[PDB]
Amino acid sequence: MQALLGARAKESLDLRAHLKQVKKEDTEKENREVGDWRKNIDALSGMEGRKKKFES
Amino acid sequence: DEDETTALVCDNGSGLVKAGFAGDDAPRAVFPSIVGRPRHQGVMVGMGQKDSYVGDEAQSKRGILTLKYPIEHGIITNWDDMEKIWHHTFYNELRVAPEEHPTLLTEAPLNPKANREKMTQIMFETFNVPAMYVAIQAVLSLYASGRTTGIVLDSGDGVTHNVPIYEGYALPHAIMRLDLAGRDLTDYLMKILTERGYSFVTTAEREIVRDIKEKLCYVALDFENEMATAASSSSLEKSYELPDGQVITIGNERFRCPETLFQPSFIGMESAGIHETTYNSIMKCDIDIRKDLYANNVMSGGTTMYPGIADRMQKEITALAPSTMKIKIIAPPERKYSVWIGGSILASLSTFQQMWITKQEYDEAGPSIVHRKCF
Amino acid sequence: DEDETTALVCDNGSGLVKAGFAGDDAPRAVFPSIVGRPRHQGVMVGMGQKDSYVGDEAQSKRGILTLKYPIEHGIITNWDDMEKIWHHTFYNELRVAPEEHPTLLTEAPLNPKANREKMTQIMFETFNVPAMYVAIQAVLSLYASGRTTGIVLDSGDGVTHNVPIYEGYALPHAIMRLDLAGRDLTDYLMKILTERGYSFVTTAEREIVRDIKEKLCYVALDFENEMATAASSSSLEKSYELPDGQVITIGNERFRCPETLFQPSFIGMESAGIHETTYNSIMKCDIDIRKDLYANNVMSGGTTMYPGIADRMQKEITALAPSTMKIKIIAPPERKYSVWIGGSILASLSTFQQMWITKQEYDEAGPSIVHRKCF
Amino acid sequence: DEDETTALVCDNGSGLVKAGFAGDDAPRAVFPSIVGRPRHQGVMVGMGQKDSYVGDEAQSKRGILTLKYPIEHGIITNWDDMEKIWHHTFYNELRVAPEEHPTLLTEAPLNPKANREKMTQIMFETFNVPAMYVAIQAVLSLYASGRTTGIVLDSGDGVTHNVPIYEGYALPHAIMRLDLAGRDLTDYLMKILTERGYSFVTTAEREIVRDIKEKLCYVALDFENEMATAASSSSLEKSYELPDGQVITIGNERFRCPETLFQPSFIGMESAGIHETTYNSIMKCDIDIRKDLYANNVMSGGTTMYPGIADRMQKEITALAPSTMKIKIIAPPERKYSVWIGGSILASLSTFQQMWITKQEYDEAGPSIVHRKCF
Amino acid sequence: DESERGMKVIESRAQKDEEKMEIQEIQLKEAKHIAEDADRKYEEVARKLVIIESD
Ligand SMILES: Nc1ncnc2c1ncn2[C@@H]1O[C@H](COP(=O)(O)OP(=O)(O)O)[C@@H](O)[C@H]1O
Ligand SMILES: Nc1ncnc2c1ncn2[C@@H]1O[C@H](COP(=O)(O)OP(=O)(O)O)[C@@H](O)[C@H]1O
Ligand SMILES: Nc1ncnc2c1ncn2[C@@H]1O[C@H](COP(=O)(O)OP(=O)(O)O)[C@@H](O)[C@H]1O
Repeated sequence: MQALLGARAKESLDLRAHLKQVKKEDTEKENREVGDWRKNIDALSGMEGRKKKFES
Repeated sequence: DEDETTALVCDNGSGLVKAGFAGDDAPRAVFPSIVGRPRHQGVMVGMGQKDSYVGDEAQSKRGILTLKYPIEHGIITNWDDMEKIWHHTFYNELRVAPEEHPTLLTEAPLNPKANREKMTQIMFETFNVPAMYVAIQAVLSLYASGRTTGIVLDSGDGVTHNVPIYEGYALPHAIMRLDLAGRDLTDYLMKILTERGYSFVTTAEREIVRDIKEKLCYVALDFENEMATAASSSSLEKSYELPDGQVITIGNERFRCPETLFQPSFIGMESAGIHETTYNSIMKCDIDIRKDLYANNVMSGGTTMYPGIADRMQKEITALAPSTMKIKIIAPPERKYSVWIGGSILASLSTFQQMWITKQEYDEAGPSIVHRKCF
Repeated sequence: DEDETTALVCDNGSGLVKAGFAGDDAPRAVFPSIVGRPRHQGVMVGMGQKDSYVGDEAQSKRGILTLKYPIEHGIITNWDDMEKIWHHTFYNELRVAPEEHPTLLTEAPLNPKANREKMTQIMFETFNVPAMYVAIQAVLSLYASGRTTGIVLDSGDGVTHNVPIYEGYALPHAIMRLDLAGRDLTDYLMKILTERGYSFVTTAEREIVRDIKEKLCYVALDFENEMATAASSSSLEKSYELPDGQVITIGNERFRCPETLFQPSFIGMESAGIHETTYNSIMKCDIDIRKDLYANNVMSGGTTMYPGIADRMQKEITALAPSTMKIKIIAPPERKYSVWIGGSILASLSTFQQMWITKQEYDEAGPSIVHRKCF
Repeated sequence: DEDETTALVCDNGSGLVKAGFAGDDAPRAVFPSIVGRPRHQGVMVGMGQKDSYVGDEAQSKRGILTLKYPIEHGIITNWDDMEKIWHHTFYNELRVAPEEHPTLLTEAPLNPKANREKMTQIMFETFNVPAMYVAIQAVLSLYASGRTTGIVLDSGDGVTHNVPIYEGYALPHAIMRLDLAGRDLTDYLMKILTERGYSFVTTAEREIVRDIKEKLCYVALDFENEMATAASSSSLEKSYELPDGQVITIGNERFRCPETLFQPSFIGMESAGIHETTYNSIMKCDIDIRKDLYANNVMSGGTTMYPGIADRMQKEITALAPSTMKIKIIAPPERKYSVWIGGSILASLSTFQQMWITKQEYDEAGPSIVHRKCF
Repeated sequence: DESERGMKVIESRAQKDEEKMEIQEIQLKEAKHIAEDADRKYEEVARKLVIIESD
């Protein structure tokens, strides 16, 4: 009498687990573009004088 | 230079263009779909200055540029500018020439044929990509969401697609493609802000309004109660900082603009709105397929970030829907980026490696091949 | 899964297949006589999806499938789909391999000969069954009911057989097979519900109308008096839940459809009804037979479960029958399944173990042998 | 305009209402089943204007109106709008009205009965008709066609009925009703024209694509050969003039729209097409009927104006039909008008003068009287 | 999400049990209907048994 509710609840879980496993495998396999970068600055602390350009 | 020749993945919308490589969970970079051109006479010499700017360059130097968008309502009308965008997107920024990698592009399933054909043609003839596959955007939204069944309503900048998919199959007779989108919400906001005393008409002004919308606007799940107060009191207004230090406040207009997705008449459009099109995508399917589509309204694309859109899209459908039935909105964090993410997922499937147009089949058949091999 | 090397029993109608093992009082499972196939274009890659669905699989995924029935009006024509249903029936749910078990199948004696020949051939050539036997549904009904004598009305999905049996003997000249069955009652209901405003045309819709009939319909003891009130008041209406949350409310149609059993003209058939067939099967037999057949009218199969049917049939036959004589109906709770039980009884009788076609006699003669060996 | 109390006849579909008076062999005028309403805010005053527009007014001022159709698949869902259309039809343009004339309505045999009940109530209580009759569209087609026998494909705007009639009698068990009609063919066309770059969404656009279908489309006797050339050559293309001076060039879409009649799967319908449907209406009738129905395939209603339909239908039925038998098709110039024309014939026949419901019987019984007095 | 997945299995389980309960509730009203109907029939036939036995 319960054989089908077991089987039906399982079919739903197996499909949901499949679909989530597919997106999770890519989420976990590669993760660099999903991260961040230093984005550093210039400051010009070595600028002890004027440049060679006529504009400086 | 790469570990494997996986596909490059890029979602080209009417708003943003996003790209990265297949197998990751994010694009490396996002660009506006823009090619910019100077609208002024140069006077100083040796200032660098390009004849045309692409993507973020176009937006960054926009102070003296007129900015054009090559994509409108989901299709490419200016392929030359998309060629510039793809070069920048794939080679200048991801640092990968398409010549050595398959490329996965995207388009809606009822997207005019010329666009899926042109995307196939340019990547094969100007970039020499070894393979092509133009993805169904709804499919990618489902891949990113972890669903096989549901209505994909992608409310992007270009077009709202409204497609019912059941067990991985489309129900095409029930697709309600609608020419109501995020780009119209931006122009409506420029006009309503003009009514408030803050006129916006130029490219710079449009980019400001798009920034205002993205930070200040919302849908409101119950707009009648929300406007009764927002239109009556300053306590519901939110301030926005403009590039020159000016401050604009927006009240009921803050949600009235997004409200157009439910009230299309605000922009002169004849439409039922996105909640009724979701309803009809469900209702026009057979009764043994609607009980699953009602329980799976799949939100995707951009504009989905407005607070109240998911609840506003579930309440309206529930009101149109039969009683007893459970109506459910799925609105994951992979919003706006779900198509790109799904693209990455599709590209990495082992079964998808049999779906590619090779740069052999392409030349034998020509670009019309996209309809024989992709969709 | 099973603890004995017993015979297998499968009663295959145009509706459903009842299958289990000989010695039980129920099929292990009931498999609809259906092979389903997708009628829509697929869009997602790597999400499984079968090319065809069999039996319960066909109904479970029916939202996008067209469902075909291999058996029509009592016989098998799509032998290929029958083999698939049987493979599933035997190996996945009954958990048996027919190669190790003799098998009993059924038909109506006034069905075309090809049916018994193809059923026999499939079990001997694709299943390698050691033995076969095609049974008479009326015989099985009499064994299940504890009788050797009576008129059996087996209510098929395809046809109704109507056969008199006396002291274990056939009286074939008095068989009144009628082209009226459960699938015709279903078609009538689809048309009558159309008159009420509910259109049911597609496979999912056709399956619903069958389900409506099964839950809401009855025949009534007195049609005209029942219609006099059913046609006048909501007090005799019943609502059925459609699988989308909507309902259909049905009034006198609730009995006008089953009434076709007494009035076949409702579906264009030239017949006076199931009580005429019962009556003539008795009347065409000798007068020293008739007394035992009048006292033993046997209800078997479906439709025998309708309110008013056992009482109505006894009333309808006693009305045609002579006075003094006792007219009686046998209608056990083992409704819609007693023929399966009869299959189990016959398959396991010691008196029947000499009735089998062996996989020696079959291989030497071919499938035409069933005509000489079974009945 | 008229000097006698002749019956009036109206053929009311989801397309247009054909109307005129009995005794004529054509409607006097055609009244689109349309109520138009402005979708814009008025700015000028002293502009006349209507609150709502009907029929031809609705189409003439359509540039700023949304146009709605009160009838869906043969059922009036909005009868307040039909009363406005009818008032105009009768009092402004035909110059006749039920008030001084008996009225005949045309309907399908399985049209939901409640729909006749409401039309009956309206003509008796709103238009004060002295008498009514609701006639079968197939009957009307047979009178107009000079026949008492045949399969009538009444090709409506929202539904096709398909009913066999023999010697003046209905053969209802062989009705093969199909949810496919001229309005669905339009939907397929607009979707394929959308693929070519010409979306049709809003009201003006919806009316244009319907007009394109009526003037450019055809079925042809052989679809695949017609496509082998139409899909390969510009010589099969036709440019249609759009209202603003622009044109749309259409290729094989010109026949793919009409083809849905033979291929309903084009719009998601689970059907084999109108020739299979016609075939079954003939084939399900007794064999001594079949010969007369094969000799009398009657095309009526709309969509039968498509070039090649007489040949496409006769050849497909001949292919499905038994050999030796002669399959014939009736496709008179009285096409699309033959239902209205039959209404004129029937209303005026001397044999029909006692078939009218009077406005005596009507008030004693109420609107439900149509269910007992007409059919 | 894992907690919802757990929850959806147990929500689905609650639903499977709600469905089974409802099916069983129907089977109960029917099992009891029959208990009563079989007793109703018992009395109809048993009454006939008494009448017929008296006869
Ligand atoms: N913070 C935000 N708030 C509201 N809307 C947003 C936000 N971010 C993105 N959107 C809107 O979504 C649209 C982008 O469309 P999109 O779906 O991302 O196209 P694509 O599928 O190619 O990625 C733009 O109109 C943008 O303004
Ligand atoms: N509640 C019900 N009342 C009357 N008849 C029913 C009911 N439920 C099912 N049936 C009928 O039972 C039929 C199946 O019974 P069955 O006699 O075993 O078919 P078969 O003779 O082919 O084996 C179905 O077609 C259906 O029409
Ligand atoms: N050349 C044509 N091509 C396609 N359809 C046509 C053509 N001519 C007439 N029809 C169709 O005829 C229909 C209107 O007439 P009709 O259907 O017979 O009245 P009613 O719907 O009341 O029965 C419209 O759907 C119209 O498109």
